[PDB]
Amino acid sequence: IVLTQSPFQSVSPKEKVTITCRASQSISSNLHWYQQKPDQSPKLLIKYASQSISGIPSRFSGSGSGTDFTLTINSLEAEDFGIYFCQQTNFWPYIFGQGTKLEIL
Amino acid sequence: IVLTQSPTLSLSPGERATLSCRASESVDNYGISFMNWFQQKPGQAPRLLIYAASNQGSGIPSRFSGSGSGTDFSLTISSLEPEDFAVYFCQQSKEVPRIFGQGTKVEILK
Amino acid sequence: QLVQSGAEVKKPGATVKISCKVSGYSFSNYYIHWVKQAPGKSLEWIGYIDPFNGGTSDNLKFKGAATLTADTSTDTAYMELSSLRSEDTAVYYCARSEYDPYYVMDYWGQGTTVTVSSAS
Amino acid sequence: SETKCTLKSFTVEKGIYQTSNFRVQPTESIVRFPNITNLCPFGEVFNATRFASVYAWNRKRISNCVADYSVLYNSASFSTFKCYGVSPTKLNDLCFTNVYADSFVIRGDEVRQIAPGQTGKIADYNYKLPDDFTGCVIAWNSNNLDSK
Amino acid sequence: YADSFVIRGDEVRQIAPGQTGKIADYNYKLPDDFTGCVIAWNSNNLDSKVGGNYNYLYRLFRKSNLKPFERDISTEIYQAGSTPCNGVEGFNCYFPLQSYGFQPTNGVGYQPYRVVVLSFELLHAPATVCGPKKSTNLVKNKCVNFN
Amino acid sequence: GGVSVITPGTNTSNQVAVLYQDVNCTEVNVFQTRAGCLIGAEHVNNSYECDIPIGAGICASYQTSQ
Amino acid sequence: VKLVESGGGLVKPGGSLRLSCAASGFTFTNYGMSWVRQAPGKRLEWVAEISSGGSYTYYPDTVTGRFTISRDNAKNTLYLQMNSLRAEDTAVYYCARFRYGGGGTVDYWGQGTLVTVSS
Repeated sequence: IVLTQSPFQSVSPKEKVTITCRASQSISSNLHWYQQKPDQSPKLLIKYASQSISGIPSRFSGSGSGTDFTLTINSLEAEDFGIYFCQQTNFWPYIFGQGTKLEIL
Repeated sequence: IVLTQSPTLSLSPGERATLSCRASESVDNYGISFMNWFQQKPGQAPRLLIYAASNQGSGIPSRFSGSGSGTDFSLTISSLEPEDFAVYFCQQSKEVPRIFGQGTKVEILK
Repeated sequence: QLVQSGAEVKKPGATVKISCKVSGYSFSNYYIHWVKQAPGKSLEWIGYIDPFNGGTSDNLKFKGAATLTADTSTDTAYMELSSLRSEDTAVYYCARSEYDPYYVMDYWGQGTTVTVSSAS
Repeated sequence: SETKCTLKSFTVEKGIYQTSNFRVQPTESIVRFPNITNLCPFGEVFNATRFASVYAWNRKRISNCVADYSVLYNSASFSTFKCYGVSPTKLNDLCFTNVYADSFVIRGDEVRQIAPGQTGKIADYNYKLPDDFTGCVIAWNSNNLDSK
Repeated sequence: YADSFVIRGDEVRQIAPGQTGKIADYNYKLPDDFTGCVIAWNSNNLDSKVGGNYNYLYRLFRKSNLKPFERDISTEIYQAGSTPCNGVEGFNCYFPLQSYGFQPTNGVGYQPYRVVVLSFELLHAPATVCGPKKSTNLVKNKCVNFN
Repeated sequence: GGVSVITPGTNTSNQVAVLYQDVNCTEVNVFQTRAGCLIGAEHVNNSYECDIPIGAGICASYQTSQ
Repeated sequence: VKLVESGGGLVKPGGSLRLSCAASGFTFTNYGMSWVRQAPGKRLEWVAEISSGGSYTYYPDTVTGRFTISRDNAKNTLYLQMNSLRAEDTAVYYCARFRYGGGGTVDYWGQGTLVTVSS
């Protein structure tokens, strides 16, 4: 159930920047995504990879096919980016991927 | 020290009996392992029932049950038999002369 | 909202216990998830604890001797760390969880470092 | 001095005397207990093609059959694998004299009803678990095979 | 040495050298090699009362068997369960000491018994304590019994 | 291995040699004898009249400093 | 296991009478014996209880029956003596056997015996 989504980010802001959840051969429809800030207890952004929880600006969407999932951060600025971790819930040890340390010009 | 019992209650088979053992003064005791139950049938001298289930539980149908707290111990029965009714007595214990229940007689109709 | 203990440091081979009281929701209604993040490293799920009935489910990728004890009346989730190791020197976060197989985690504790040192 | 103590005299006469006995001492103590669990095909029960309905769950007693959760940890194919009382490695190592296995099919939301001291439609009439439970409950998604 | 303590009449049998009992295992231990006399007398008339005071106590649970002639006064809750007691009574946690319960009309087997344990060093120790043994004038230069 | 102490008279010397019966020196001035491993004694090629009987044709004497 | 009694008796009020209760199937010393009197159509009254080692001779608080209870271990017979006999004093008398200490300490019964205090 190992995940290897996206080492980090380096791109001009305001763009539709995708982070690509690289899931293991086993497929799981369910997932989650969380936003981490430096030395800040992170918070889950994308619930079930498709539904929005209350309190998230719609800047980053989660669209994926089968095992693969992409969290396309649409029009992200220099105010929001931090680390963004993926989460897998189907396999017993609910492993977390390396995660993306978003960085931008 | 002084105890009272419900004036009367009359019941029917299948019914779940609870009689009010009304205890003046203290509620139970520091031990919390006190109080007793008794049944006097005609021509049959009374008999132990359950004394907080401290010991000797075997010998009594488990349909007999109950508990106690405060100034009123909770009587319990289930599926009573029309020949099994008799006055139930809840003798006091550990404080002053024990004394005994006023006495309530079940009177099934029919 | 969740509240953990302060930041702590301890020597190897000792036994330590951290806590995380729950406020604004019933302890039984929501499960508690314990997640350990090494500094500048990926999040690792050490174990998940069921609040209503004490549960000891732990990740088998590594063993940190993380015993989990839950009492419904206390409303506090307890995680015990023993045989402290370099992996154990990481921020530890309690986390609000669904009471269902989705297991989404979104509400956390402050995060507590448990530093491992030759001398505490 | 050992020679003096054996003689019981401080003065020692010239000669060779055996005053002590030397035995190699064990570096460590190794402890193995008499096997009590027995043996069985644990994997086959998980691999069984069909599982009984929850209303009339099949009961199979895990007695005189091996207790092995090491394979279960390696497979990691179970949606929920809660364990109770002790750490998962510690129960795996301990021999169990008698274990009880109940097999049933329920929805993922319905699995919560089958939990210690849990009240639900599936917990009140389908099946019930005691409030104090030391047993481990294993649940895995079966959408690929059960659903049609 | 005078050792004063409370035990039920059946329990008195448990407290003996070379004798194993629940009372011997936790609250009080008597040495197997111990030399002396243990005296027990019924206290139903005085110790047992309508009041039934619970001041007398015994240790229901001890983490290890008591060493001979050793005293444990710890009141810490015993952690039988995996969950920690935390110094308070809890599920799977049992208090180490159980208060003694006695009855005024208790049967001889159940009667409370006062028990005193006596230990004597005897030989190889200066005689601080002596039997009445009225002393007789010492005799010297003759073969005579001496004490 | 039984420990046998080869000791000259205490007034003559306090030096002692330890012999372990039927064991190699590794189990415990290095010599190996049929009786067992010998410690505290240095092997000499030259043959001398027996002073103390170690056994197996081997004997111990105090000789040069001695 | 078996408790025997005296039968009923007639005494003029003001006198005394000695009453008996043979005990069998158990050692008299092992289990204590007590006297309970129930007035007809009235609740039972517990006059006193006796300690196994020696007679407790307990007396009730407030109003006192004044009945004296004595136990002879060799006889195995429970003895009750009643003084200042009165019509109010008259009640069915049952001797009862104690058990090991606990909540109530009494199980077996003598079937009970009448009292006639009369001219």
